[PDB]
Amino acid sequence: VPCQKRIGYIKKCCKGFCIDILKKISKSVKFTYDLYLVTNGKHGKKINGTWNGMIGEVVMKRAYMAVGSLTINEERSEVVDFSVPFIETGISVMVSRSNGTVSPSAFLEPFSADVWVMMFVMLLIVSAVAVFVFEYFSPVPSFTIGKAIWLLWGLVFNNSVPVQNPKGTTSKIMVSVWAFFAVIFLASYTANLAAFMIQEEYVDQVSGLSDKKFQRPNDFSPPFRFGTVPNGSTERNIRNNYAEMHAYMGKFNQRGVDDALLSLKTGKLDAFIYDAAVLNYMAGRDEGCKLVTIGSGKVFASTGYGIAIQKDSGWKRQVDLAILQLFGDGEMEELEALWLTGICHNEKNEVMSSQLDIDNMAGVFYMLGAAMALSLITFISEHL
Amino acid sequence: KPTLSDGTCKEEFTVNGDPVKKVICTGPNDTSPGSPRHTVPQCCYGFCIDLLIKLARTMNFTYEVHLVADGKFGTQERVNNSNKKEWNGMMGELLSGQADMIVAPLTINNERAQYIEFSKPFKYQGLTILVKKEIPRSTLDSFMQPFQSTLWLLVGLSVHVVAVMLYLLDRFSPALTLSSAMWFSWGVLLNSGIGEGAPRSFSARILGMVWAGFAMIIVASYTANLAAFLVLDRPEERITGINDPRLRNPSDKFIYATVKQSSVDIYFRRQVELSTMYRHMEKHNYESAAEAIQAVRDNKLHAFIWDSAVLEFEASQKCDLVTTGELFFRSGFGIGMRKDSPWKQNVSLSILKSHENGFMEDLDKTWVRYQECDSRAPATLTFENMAGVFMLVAGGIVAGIFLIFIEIAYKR
Amino acid sequence: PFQSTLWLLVGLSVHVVAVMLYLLDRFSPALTLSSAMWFSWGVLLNSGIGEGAPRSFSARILGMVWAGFAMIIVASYTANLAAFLVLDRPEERITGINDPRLRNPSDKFIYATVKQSSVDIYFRRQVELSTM
Amino acid sequence: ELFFRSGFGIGMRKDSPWKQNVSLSILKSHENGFMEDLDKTWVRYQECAPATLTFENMAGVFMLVAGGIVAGIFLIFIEIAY
Amino acid sequence: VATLEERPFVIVEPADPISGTCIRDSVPCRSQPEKRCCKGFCIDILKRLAHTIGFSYDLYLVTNGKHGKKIDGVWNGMIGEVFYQRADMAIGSLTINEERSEIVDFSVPFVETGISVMVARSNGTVSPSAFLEPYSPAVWVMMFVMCLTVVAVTVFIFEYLTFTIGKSIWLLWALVFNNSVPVENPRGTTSKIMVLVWAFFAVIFLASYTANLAAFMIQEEYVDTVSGLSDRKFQRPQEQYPPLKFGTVPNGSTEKNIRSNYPDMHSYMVRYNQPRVEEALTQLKAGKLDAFIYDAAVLNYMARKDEGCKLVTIGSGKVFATTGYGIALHKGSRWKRPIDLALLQFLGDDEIEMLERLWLSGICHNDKIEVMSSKLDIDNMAGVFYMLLVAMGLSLLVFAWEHLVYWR
Ligand SMILES: O=C(O)[C@@H]1[C@H](C(=O)O)NCCN1C(=O)c1ccc2c(ccc3ccccc32)c1
Ligand SMILES: O=C(O)[C@@H]1[C@H](C(=O)O)NCCN1C(=O)c1ccc2c(ccc3ccccc32)c1
Ligand SMILES: *[C@@H]1O[C@H](CO)[C@@H](O)[C@H](O)[C@H]1NC(C)=O
Ligand SMILES: *[C@@H]1O[C@H](CO)[C@@H](O)[C@H](O)[C@H]1NC(C)=O
Repeated sequence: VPCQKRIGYIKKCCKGFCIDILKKISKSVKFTYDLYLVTNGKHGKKINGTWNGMIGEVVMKRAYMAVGSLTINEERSEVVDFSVPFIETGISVMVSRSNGTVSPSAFLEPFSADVWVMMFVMLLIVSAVAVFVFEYFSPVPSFTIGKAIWLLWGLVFNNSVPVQNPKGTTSKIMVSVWAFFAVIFLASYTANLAAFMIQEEYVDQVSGLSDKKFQRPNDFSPPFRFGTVPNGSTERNIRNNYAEMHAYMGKFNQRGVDDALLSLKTGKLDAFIYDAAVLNYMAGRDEGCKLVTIGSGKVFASTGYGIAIQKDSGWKRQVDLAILQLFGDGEMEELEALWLTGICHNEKNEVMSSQLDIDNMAGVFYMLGAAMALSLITFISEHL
Repeated sequence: KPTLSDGTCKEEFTVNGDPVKKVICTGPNDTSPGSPRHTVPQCCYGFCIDLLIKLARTMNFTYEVHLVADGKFGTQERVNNSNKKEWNGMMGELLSGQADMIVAPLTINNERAQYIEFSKPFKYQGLTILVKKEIPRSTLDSFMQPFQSTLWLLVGLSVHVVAVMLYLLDRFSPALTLSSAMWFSWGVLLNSGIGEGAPRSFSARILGMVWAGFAMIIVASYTANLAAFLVLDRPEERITGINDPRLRNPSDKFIYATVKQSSVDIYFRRQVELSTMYRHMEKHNYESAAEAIQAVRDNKLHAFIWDSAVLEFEASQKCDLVTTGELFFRSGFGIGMRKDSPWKQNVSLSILKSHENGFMEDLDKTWVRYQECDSRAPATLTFENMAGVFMLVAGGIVAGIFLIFIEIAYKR
Repeated sequence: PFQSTLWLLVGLSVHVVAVMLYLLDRFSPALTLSSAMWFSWGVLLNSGIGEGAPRSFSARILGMVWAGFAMIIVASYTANLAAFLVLDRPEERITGINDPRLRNPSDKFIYATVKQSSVDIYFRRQVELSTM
Repeated sequence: ELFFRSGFGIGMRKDSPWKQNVSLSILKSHENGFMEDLDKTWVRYQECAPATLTFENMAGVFMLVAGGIVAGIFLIFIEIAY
Repeated sequence: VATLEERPFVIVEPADPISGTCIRDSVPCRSQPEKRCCKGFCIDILKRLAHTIGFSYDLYLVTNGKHGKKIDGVWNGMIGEVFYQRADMAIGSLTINEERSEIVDFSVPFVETGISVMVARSNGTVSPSAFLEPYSPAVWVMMFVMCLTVVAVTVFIFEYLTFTIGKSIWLLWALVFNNSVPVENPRGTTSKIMVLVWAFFAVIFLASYTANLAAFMIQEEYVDTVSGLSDRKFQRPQEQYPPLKFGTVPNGSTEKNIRSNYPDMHSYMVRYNQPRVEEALTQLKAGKLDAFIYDAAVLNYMARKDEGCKLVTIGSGKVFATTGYGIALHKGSRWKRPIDLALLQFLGDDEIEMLERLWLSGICHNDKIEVMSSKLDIDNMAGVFYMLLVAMGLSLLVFAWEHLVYWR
């Protein structure tokens, strides 16, 4: 689309999401356009009681329309009429992909708790019958209950301890048939435990910007870090409703947005807060795929974009209808994906190889520690 | 909610102890459309009624909420009298003049925007898919799965074949008895500690050795196949939104339902690509959104195309359901009023003003975003899957019971 | 499969169990800190070393759960190696058009074709494929 | 996958009178099995693994076995003397 | 315009009696005539050309034959409706043919048609030599070599306190093979510690083996079979294994090509001559048959639209005698250039592809995109039994040597 530019009127070529939307509206409502790109300011900001930018030229009646990434507000809505939004917008939060996740107590997922107790009780009965039924009633130190348990328990848990094997044709068979159960028990346990650490996936959660991470940042956790681009809509919006938050955010100002992503790409900044309209888009086309648009669908100020029109303009009614027509015919997602969809918008599985550590497995040693103390209660009681 | 005694709303408190403000709706009870009913006071509360109360606190106007008569959101359809199209539900109640303002979840579109003004949306949401969340169940039978049922009975003979060979290879070369070869050949396979007769010759050692290497491979291959079967075989019937091929074509994925005379129906009408998909569900669309969700828990309908602002609430409370797919039709709600409405300029401004006050965030925090169970599939081995092994060792006790009496009788 | 700090901690729990077994067996109303290590090290590495039978009730239960912990380490190590090995297909097949590396120029996945010909006429036909 | 299905051709000018017979002759070679002989002779011929462990990725464990041998020589002397 | 009703191409439905007029997104096709509308794939091609070229039409279903035919003097069916000045075009499921090309002229094909082959889905093998796979011969052979060094060291390291080399090999090999056999342990601490070091390698070696063995039969897909029409296994089955059974629908285009090329094909294939396309699938699905041969554009669609996805074709570029579809004309109709230009526009663009994701598609995917791990059976691991069978024979060889040493 042809475009103008002050300083002299140099011709220029225009194309973009608003332009193609304007093209669709142009033929739909049969109105023509002679786009002239603004020079003074950007978007608009009421400074010294006067409006500049795209809004400023409309209210001086120099434009009669202001397409672009104009965010609907109430200061503008009482000066320039607005159309129906064609894209949502919020105040989202950006966090890293965490490079995977760990699952504590990752040693008990297989063998639902009914299986352990069922095997444990029948482990005692097999030991009981072996030294009572098939030993006391069979030909041929002897085989006590303690030795029988010490053996059958060993066989299940990858038998390596010294054992006192039974004597007798039937006692050997009973122990032998129990060893086959141990093989299936051990083989299936390892196989099932492999499944639980293959589909571990990734865990990401922020619970919005109204949670303790952004309401009590100086909690027991280390100080959370989050910054925005100052002198903008997000800072103006957050400074009013969130008085305390604005003071805290001042310590991590990030000026240029691309500079902030460097902090996220280096880990210097814990999280990034900015408008969700571009934050989702920028992370969509982001290289490295280490940024996720967390907080999606739950943002602070869901106010969409729009096409500003002159106050009480007759074209306002015919513009909203035209925009809604493109919504009903399933067109937005065509151009939404055409222009701003990125490539890092695939499935969020991101299964990664585990790096099992003390953090990954903790209760495994606690059971050893608990049993270490559990021996003590049976150690003092031996005196009594 | 039904009104309590004395014809007044019951007293209730929120999570924070604040009173949940209630209004006296005057609408039908136990509707059952197609049968005579009567008007009766009813108790209403929730999101779209708190935002209504804050609205009345700004423009200084009174109200008396009455529920819709028929029970449908509204859709301009042609009456039997030729093609004189006439609205229904809320839109009929608003255009006629009985209603003045429609403060309810009401997706806006061209067909509705032409006759009424709509004001700015007070919440942004799309349309998703609600299906029954299948519990992770391991489809594992007894230990007969990893190996074919025609392989164990040949491995077992090979155990004896080595045993007879080992004994024959030791009673002739320049020792172990026959029973020792039986125990040793087994004892390697099941990894049991029984069996004290090791091979003696340098020719019996190798036969009893390569058998041991074969014993490890059989067990190791068992572990590998069980891991391969368990990891690979998981129930994968998840639907990734309307773009899923099952939804994109007429298929018997049970039933896909919606709500009759809603925005979803008209969205499915103007798209001629899926025109027959909409005609497919024309004989399946329910009369209310509340009933259809109950059908999903009844496994009579494993799909639902409804506003994502509503499904996510049910996917958090009724945690036996889960939502799937990506919002494929994003359009905000609207406090619609009749054309030439003096309140139109005030109402739209207050909706936009409430967004940045934080109040509009407060409402969805109490109502929609108090959060619940999410979870959202590695199945765990259960007694049902592993009952085969316990049966064998349980049968081993009774097998030896009939073997001890014949073992002692051997001496006599 | 195990982080370097896990080995050190699992390398002292065997010794911590070893001294505990000797301490508990010495006050039972011949581990002598020599057969205790063989019992402690033998179970973990699945080697039939030593005949040490901890006759004490307190020691035997520790040994009974010592084997259980030893089984977990070997079982988890196999599974982690299995999980790591199966998740080693980073080839990232293009799967034709509509691929993440193809939709936008990654500046690292260079891909070209023959000048003129039909592909250039094909690609230039659609404004959608003007990004790459 | 083949994302652009469009076969080759035999281009000629608009006024060429060979178009009728060339198209008829090229269509006759498809049915005759002839065009199943050229690709058999020129194209179809010459029709010439989950990352096995290999010695790589395992030199450490075999170094441990070798390391035990070296440490043993430094351990036998102390054990004999003590 | 003449057209024929076909299942994936042209669907004819009664006009909506409730509204009187027929449903939208359809064309009012009469017959040769109650008012009635139809839809499908070829219909959408026709209506798109109308917008582009700028021409009207009046469809009517042909009631003479199927896609035209020669009755030895008179051309009937859809083609005959154009050869006899009755119809200007014959858009539908019309296969371009040499004989039809000299009586009517066609357009640029928009759908490819060939001669394909069906087969039941293959379950998939497990690489019957899989046990030696999750390693390398360098690791396999040298680990045996490594133990020989350790065994020699262990005997020497234990001598400086009746072990001997024989028991050291037996003991060391025991640990590396999931130790369950009787063993003799040393007494010296230097030899006892060294065994533990080898025991640690035994745990790692066994753990690595079973870990990678799982991966071998997880990332393996399932194709396991590719066959071609020109292959002798298809050409003649009477000089090979139990004959492969394959048939088609006679009295059609596929039979003409299979008759002119291989006369013996026509003679042999009449044993299994299924007269119904759908019935042949049931026989193929019941194990009665082994391959159904028909046009690609009509057999790929039935392979895609099939529950269970149990039917997979091998017509992935192996279609033989491939002639596309097309729009017939009057051989002088002067519509050929505008039709060809517009038809090539859709092919040049990605227009026809969307209509392929439509009716000419199904939920089932002919590509594998699926892995299955089944029971190991006997064939898939008979290789490990052969290693044992070597040992039994090798042990007998040692037995004779153990016997003949005394006499010599
Ligand atoms: O709302 C705002 O803050 C303003 C404006 C308004 O009406 O005021 N409404 C829209 C937001 N915006 C901005 O200045 C702004 C700031 C940064 C980026 C972009 C747009 C695209 C990007 C791409 C990459 C990095 C940064 C950006 C717009
Ligand atoms: O080539 C052929 O043999 C003819 C014709 C010609 O030019 O003669 N060319 C096209 C193929 N065809 C047929 O008769 C034929 C045979 C079978 C089905 C269909 C069409 C749709 C189906 C749907 C389901 C099952 C079978 C079919 C057409
Ligand atoms: C809307 O608000 C303006 C400003 O507060 C007020 O002047 C006007 O009267 C309001 N509209 C109505 C119908 O009261
Ligand atoms: C094309 O073939 C026909 C058939 O024999 C012949 O009569 C005609 O002359 C040929 N045309 C040309 C240009 O050779």
